[PDB]
Amino acid sequence: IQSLTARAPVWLAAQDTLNQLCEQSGETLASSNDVTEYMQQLLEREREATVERDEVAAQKRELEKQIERLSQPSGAEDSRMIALAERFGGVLLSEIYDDITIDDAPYFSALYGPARHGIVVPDLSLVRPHLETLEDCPEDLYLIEGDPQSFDDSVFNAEEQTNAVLVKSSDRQWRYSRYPELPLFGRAARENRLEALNLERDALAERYATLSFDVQKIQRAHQAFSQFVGKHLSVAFDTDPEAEIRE
Amino acid sequence: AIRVTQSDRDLFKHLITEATSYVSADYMRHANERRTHLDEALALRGELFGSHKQLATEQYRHVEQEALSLSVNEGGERRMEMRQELEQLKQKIQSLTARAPVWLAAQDTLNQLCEQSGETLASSNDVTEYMQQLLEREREATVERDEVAAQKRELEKQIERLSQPSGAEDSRMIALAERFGGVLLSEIYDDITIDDAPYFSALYGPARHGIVVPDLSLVRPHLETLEDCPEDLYLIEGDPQSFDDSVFNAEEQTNAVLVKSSDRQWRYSRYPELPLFGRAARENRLEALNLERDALAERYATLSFDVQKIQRAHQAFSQFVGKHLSVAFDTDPEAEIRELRQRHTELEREVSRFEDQTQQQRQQYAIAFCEAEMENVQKKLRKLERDYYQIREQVVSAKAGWCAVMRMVKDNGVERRLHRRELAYMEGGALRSMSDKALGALRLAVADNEHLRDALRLSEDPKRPERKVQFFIAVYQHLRERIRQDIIRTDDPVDAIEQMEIELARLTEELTAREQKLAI
Repeated sequence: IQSLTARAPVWLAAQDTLNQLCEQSGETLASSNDVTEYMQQLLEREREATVERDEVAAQKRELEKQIERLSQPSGAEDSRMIALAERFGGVLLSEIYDDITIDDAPYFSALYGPARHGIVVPDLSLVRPHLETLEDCPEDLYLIEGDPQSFDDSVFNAEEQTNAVLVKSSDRQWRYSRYPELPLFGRAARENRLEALNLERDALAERYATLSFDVQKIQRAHQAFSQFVGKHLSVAFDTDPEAEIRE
Repeated sequence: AIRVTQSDRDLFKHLITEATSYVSADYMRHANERRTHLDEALALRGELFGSHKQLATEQYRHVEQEALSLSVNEGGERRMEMRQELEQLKQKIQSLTARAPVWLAAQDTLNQLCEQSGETLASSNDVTEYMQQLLEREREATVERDEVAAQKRELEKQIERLSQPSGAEDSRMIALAERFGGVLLSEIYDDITIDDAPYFSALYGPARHGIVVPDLSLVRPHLETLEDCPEDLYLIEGDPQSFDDSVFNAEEQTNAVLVKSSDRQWRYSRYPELPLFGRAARENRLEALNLERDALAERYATLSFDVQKIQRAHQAFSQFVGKHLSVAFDTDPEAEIRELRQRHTELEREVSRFEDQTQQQRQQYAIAFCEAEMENVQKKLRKLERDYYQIREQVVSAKAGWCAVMRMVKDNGVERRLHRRELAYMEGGALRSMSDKALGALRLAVADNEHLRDALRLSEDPKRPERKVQFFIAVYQHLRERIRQDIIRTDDPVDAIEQMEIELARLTEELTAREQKLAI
């Protein structure tokens, strides 16, 4: 009886913690080996939930980058283009076409092709001395000559076709552009599309929040089991002393 | 957000703890008091009844060579007492002996397992501490090997993206080059030197991917028929077999090229790397990616091996605590067995002395007061009977209140929150100490509120126990109103603590960094 009495309180404390722990989980534990196998299942759920979390994170990053490209001032390769626009006596072409309607936007975007985001500069010889200094610029910079305030349609050997445009860029060179949807120019409704993108990104943020919460829950559950075994196994799953003392 | 949640968690966690301790300790003290009352009642009842019948029987009776026996009866009993003690001592030695090889095996495998581990073990709780450290390290290792596997998947995806021949080329463009007399431009300059390749790629710009068609008469009729083609198709006129320099008014700058593309149009480009021309299969890049992939594979292999080692050590410890923990770190039983052998010897000497002494000894040797005293015991019986009567009223009256408290407590408190059954094996002094210190904390915690303050005030009369549980109920309801279920859903605050903890961890993780800072 003295031995059982000395042993009892430790076993009782251990049992309370064990009951709380297993009830906190869906599965009921019965032995040391059982607890270990539950550890392993917990690890597998960690490493699955984390993969979904990371993939959703990748989508969210892509969405923010896409939204950000359409932001300012007239959405373009804004990193250097604004400074490059003022360092010459020119104006950004996409900014000149800020006001165009949605109906002509796809046509113009097909027409100008890669040069949509070039700069208008009426001489193009004043840049020739400056040019050697351009070490910080997009890998392909486009320059056009004309009046920035009342720029005339750049002389293109253009030719309209069904839902596409043909152009002779140079002697022995032609480009053929198909009408895109939701273009660059006409940056009035392109705010409409970035509004759609904001609506899209809201859902990704919500879903990512839930997934991160789940991962944290799993991690803390593993922490709880580790703390438990650190403080608990010495008397875990042993026979009940109340019964034997009563006997 | 982290600030607000921190404040809420601190408040909940402290107030709930003090309320729970203050209430539960008193509850258990009452349980123990009732047990003591029942024990006292049964003991005094037992001896009262027994003495009563004895007194009745003694009243009925009341109304109605020598040294050989003593010397042999005592001597024989003494040796016999020691015969039984010898058997005990024998049984004690037998128990210690049955436990001896078990202990020795425990120590042996303990030393072996200790040496298998870097850290040295000295106590049971120390062993379990080391075990949880091992689990922690195992979890970290498996996380790292998973990370490396993910990066190796990324590299393998990048290499797979080098579909054909080494670095993917769009087959649709090959079909288009088949549909018009001509050849793909990159296919024409795919073999130019790597030194000049960046220069050429800068020269051609977007037109790098295009078809060399020397006629330009086949396309125009077929142009309106093209729908699957890339959105920006490029075409150039020249001999595919011996392709003359394309018309560029190209002028070479430092690490860049300038091209007068058209009237009123110049195009400026800088030198890239991985040029579309001069590919030569760019096998060197494929091999650099293979080198990186193989480095990742090797790192993954090492981490997998390490995790396997850790798991094996874990299983060893699980088995040990499954089969030797009961005897781990105990002392050597042989010393105690030796001591009991000395006791056997003295016992055998004493047995010999009594056997000899009894042998020699047996060989040479071979009412008015009772009534008066007993009537006072009868009157003692009467006094004891009224004492029993008092105790009995105490017991029944106490149960009447236990009934009510256990009726009200069934609002989930008794399940495990108030019934802190650990406390049943403690004396009342410790219970009161805990209750008093908990009350000291509560007075400060509850200082501002008035409802809770009134309830706590009412609770401190020992003669009305249900008041304390009512105070507990007030606390729980008060907390439930403050949960702010916009972000939390559990109604039980005690369970809500875990959700506040999770929120703190997640918010601290979101706080990390973005650093994509660049603007006008």
